Amino acid sequence: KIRIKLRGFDHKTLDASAQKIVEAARRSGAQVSGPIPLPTRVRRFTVIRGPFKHKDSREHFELRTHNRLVDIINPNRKTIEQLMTLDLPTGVEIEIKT
Amino acid sequence: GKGDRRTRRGKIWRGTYGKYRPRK
Amino acid sequence: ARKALIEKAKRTPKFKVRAYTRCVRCGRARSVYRFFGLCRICLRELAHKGQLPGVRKASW
Amino acid sequence: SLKKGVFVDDHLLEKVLELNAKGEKRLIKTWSRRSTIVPEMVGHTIAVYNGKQHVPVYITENMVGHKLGEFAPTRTYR
Amino acid sequence: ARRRRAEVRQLQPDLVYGDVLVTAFINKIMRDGKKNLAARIFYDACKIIQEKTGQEPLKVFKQAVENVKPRMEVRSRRVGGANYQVPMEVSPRRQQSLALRWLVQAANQRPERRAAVRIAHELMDAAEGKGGAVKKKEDVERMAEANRAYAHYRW
Amino acid sequence: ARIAGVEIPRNKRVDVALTYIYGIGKARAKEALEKTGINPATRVKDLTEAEVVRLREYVENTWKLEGELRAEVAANIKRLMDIGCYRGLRHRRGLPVRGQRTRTNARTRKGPRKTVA
Amino acid sequence: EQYYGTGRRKEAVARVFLRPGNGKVTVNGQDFNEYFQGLVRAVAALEPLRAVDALGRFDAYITVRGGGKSGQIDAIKLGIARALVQYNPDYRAKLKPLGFLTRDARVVERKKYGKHKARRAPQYSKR
RNA sequence: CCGUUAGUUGCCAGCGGUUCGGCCGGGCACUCUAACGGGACUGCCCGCGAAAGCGGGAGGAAGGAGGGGACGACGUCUGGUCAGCAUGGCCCUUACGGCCUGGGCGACACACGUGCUACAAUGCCCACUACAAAGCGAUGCCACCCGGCAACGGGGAGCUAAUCGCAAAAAGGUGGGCCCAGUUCGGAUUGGGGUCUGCAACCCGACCCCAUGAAGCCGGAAUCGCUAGUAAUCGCGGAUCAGCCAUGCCGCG
Ligand SMILES: [Mg+2]
Ligand SMILES: [Mg+2]
Ligand SMILES: [Mg+2]
Ligand SMILES: [Mg+2]
Repeated sequence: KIRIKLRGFDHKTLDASAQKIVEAARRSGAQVSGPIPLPTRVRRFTVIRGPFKHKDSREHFELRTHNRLVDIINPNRKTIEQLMTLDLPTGVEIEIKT
Repeated sequence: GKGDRRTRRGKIWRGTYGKYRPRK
Repeated sequence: ARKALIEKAKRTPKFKVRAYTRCVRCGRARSVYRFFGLCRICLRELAHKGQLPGVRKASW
Repeated sequence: SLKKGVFVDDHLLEKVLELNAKGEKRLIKTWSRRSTIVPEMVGHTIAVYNGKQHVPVYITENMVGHKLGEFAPTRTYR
Repeated sequence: ARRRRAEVRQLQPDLVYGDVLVTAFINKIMRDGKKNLAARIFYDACKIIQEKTGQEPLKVFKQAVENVKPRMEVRSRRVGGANYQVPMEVSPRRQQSLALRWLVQAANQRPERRAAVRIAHELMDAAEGKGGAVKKKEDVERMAEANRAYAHYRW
Repeated sequence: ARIAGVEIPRNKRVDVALTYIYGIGKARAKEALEKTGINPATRVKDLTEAEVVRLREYVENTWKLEGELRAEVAANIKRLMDIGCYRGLRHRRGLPVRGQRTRTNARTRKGPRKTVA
Repeated sequence: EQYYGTGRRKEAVARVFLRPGNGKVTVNGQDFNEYFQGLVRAVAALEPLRAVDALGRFDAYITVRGGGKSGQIDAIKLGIARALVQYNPDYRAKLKPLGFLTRDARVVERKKYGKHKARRAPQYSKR
């Protein structure tokens, strides 16, 4: 039941993690509807290349934020053990909501 | 001076956020 | 006024009246972002470097 | 636009209200401007800076909502 | 615009009538990126000659068209060490495109308060040979065939 | 007929012929034909010849207009000249009053360019 | 009991749903006859019928989603043909050669730095 | 363009309650979303030039680079930047260092650069009636209720965010007016009157009201960008921030 999203600026670190979470329950308890890809959120920053007069010639950067979601349909008292056990993830943050 | 200090003219040059705009 | 102005941007003296920004490494006045605390310069010379997580170079 | 509430600088009342315990004199040398022309003070002369000097003026009934900083011109061209 | 001779765009024909020629004109009156606001003028004008007479607004359209398409015309071209002008015939496609832009620009000149009025008139007045779009047409030929003597370039 | 006593803008639409009076424009026409219940969608070339005067003593009483207006206009200024305030100087010196830029523009307080070169 | 069509042009979305009816063609409710009251391309949205001599035949539920108005129409001029072919597939050689079964994608150009409307560079002053 | 994966946006496309709203039960094709992938290579055929290549054509979504981004070699301009920063050398060190109040870069007989509204019937107002793409926000975004003839004020729903909101999009469609006028075209200037953020709004803020309503009738010599969803036109966001230079810039339709 309990709710978690997955937020990472890189899908590779996020999808894998999203694929990683599924292991700690879908192969520990009942089936889980796979990850739910939210529309990716961006933080679109374009900056003038030059340090002085050349106002044009700018260059663009993005701090993309890839959001994905996973919902378990039967919170199993043993699978949740397998969750916190996975203390080897990556540089990605996640939250748990009820 | 469109959008500055002490007139009344026009604000398509000064903006409005934080200016006098609703916050909380 | 290099090492003389950033120090002012700390004590917070007069009312919400002189509350401005200041880049960290570059210490530059304007063109500073509230997200990175970096001038448009003191951001690139770390962005292209890589010390800016998720800050790739855009393309679209 | 002076909304619900008008104003005038602090030490001004220090420098202008003591001028009335006996309805006192006129001479003054201060440093404020953005203040509001005080309807309760149309009977003195006020030292108002411009950039290099204080240039005053005798205050007159009609002067109310305007500011003390207008009687002291700054950009010497006119 | 030097090497390969480009590609002529091919246009979307009309819906009402069955001819590209119709659309070829409505897009021409179109201004400011306002498309439907133009077909009114045209088709409001169409729905006048239907009431004016037993003349179909299309089966007549083309006649003033062939009364606005000229034959031979001039072209400015530099030779020797100064500037003169050279005549020639007229490209048929250009002959068509030259006609339309001739036609529309005749609208706003006509003294007519509304809209389609400015359209049908220069069309109709050129259906027999007494229209502005005819004057500016022949004038070129008047400025052209008067230069028959330039028989060496010509090509 | 003899409408606005002072000026007369006959043979036009009322509400709008109103606008062409030193002090009338649009909403002035609203409350008028909404306080004196007279319908605005009319001409003057053919109306009830009594609806000519009912707008007078209404329009021509409470507030001020026409020659009875530029006084206040002329009022709130001569003082400002004789008051020595910087704003008063603006009107005089061919300059603007809502402080604009004079490195360019401000023709509306001037009128001509003068070049000089 | 029906056939579905997709139609996307100019980033517009207009779900197309053909059924074998008689004469009901509306859009999200409203009424295609009068949703689009006052148009010109309006007839052009239903073309793959009179070109197949079959307008007085089938029926169509319509859902649009956002997108540009002409892009909402020009996309409908697809999902019609972008349907039917499922169980009505012989509807091809009198369409593709004539030239309908195509998206005609013409997506906008993005604005770019150092310019204005994506391609109009500012005024140029050698002086 | 399509396939799969996955369903808190979407869906009566099939059904069951509906205050007839996607509100619900319910479901994942469709909408949409974001990860990996197939696909377009002159592949095939009818011809042409030996050759690369060309007119094609079929199939295919697209065919010959499908259309945009970012990527910018050796090198000149002894180019620009000691004022983003570091730094040689000369100098300043009872000040060429530092703090505050005020004033100034907005000053104006002028002229140029880049833009903004126009100088109007494909036109301009008023009322009614739909469609976005992207972007942003908890000590913030503001629905909504009332008050306000209006910018806005008090109360406060939801939202740390595909949910809540900014947010109403304009051109569009219908209907009435205005029937060519210096105009119900344009808003500069200016008088008076307001709310709206912050120690504080004269030079040096908006928005709104009563107006005041200037030149402007298409612009000389010249000259500018633009080869396709481009040009023009119409509108929507972001970025620095106590307020503050944001009609400029960068994005979206
Ligand atoms: Mg396609
Ligand atoms: Mg150099
Ligand atoms: Mg305007
Ligand atoms: Mg209003």
